[PDB]
Amino acid sequence: GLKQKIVIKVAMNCRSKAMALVASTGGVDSVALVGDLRDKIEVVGYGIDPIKLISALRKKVGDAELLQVSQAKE
Amino acid sequence: GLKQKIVIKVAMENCRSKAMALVASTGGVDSVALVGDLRDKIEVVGYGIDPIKLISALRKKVGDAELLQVSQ
Amino acid sequence: IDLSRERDPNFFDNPGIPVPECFWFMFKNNVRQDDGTCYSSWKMDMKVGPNWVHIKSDDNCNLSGDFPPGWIVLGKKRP
Repeated sequence: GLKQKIVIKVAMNCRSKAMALVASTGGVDSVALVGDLRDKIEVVGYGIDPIKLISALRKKVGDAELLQVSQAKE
Repeated sequence: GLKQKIVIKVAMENCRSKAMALVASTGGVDSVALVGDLRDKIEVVGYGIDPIKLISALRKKVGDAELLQVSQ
Repeated sequence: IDLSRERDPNFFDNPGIPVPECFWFMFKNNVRQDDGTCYSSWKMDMKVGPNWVHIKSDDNCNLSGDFPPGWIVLGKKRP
């Protein structure tokens, strides 16, 4: 499971800004707005530091909370 | 109004991050995924995405960009 | 709580990795808080109210984890 799945709740046009910031991170394969309110970003990639990502989001977009970290599997 | 899937091939020589940022910031976008073994294609899903402007943007600010797919 | 009659989660399957087998739903006093997908016969770490919980999936997408009081996350089949 070399690839990580990270789900982040963001106070969120903040959606486009939050999406651009995460999309621009090194190792990213995908970003997706998920949940019924589209108030979550799921990122899949390699060598992504969730702590740096949450910090980037909080200084740039607004409140953000790590919700889910799992591996992908083959 | 209809759920669209758009695949765009982009030159991208870290032009990947700039390209993913741009698409990810476009109106009506729900998801952006690097696809193909060489991760040289962007797959975009959403509602009300304009593929003509999206392509214009990518050519203007990242380089050669080609429409491979539009479906819904 | 009843998963047969819960609206399917708003999901995105990355094309570069296998499709996750399970939908999941998080409740506090039965009031749906959250949802998403996960791999069966697997595991994830999830923020469940105050606490990080290491949630195990079996191959029928059943989810075991030490959930804080008044919280649960439940798993199931995707079509």
